[PDB]
Amino acid sequence: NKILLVDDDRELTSLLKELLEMEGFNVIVAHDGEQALDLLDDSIDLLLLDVMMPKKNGIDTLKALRQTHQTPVIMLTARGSELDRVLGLELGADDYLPKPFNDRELVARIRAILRRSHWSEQKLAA
Ligand SMILES: [Mg+2]
Repeated sequence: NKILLVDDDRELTSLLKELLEMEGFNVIVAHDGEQALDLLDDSIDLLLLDVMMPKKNGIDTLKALRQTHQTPVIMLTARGSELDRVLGLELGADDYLPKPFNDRELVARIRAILRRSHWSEQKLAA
């Protein structure tokens, strides 16, 4: 499974890339919304997307990517109010996990959405 990490915090993306690779995932990193849209293609199984970023924020990235891709999206951001969470989900995100986050919960939420993608793939092939 291929994950596209989108966050301007280079310290967080390096830490998360290492954590997720250790959990068996293939991770590619984007540091803004424009780079994310450049790297988003059919090979991506899931996006981890931040909100507050320079050039193009996560909400605008989500709106743009949803015009062409149905790729699973988990918002992963310091914008964790109940409002922020509802907004993200309604704009097209599958899940919303505020920062600070628990490593194990992040990995389990990634695995839960990719398990649903696998169920859909099995059904589609049949
Ligand atoms: Mg942030």
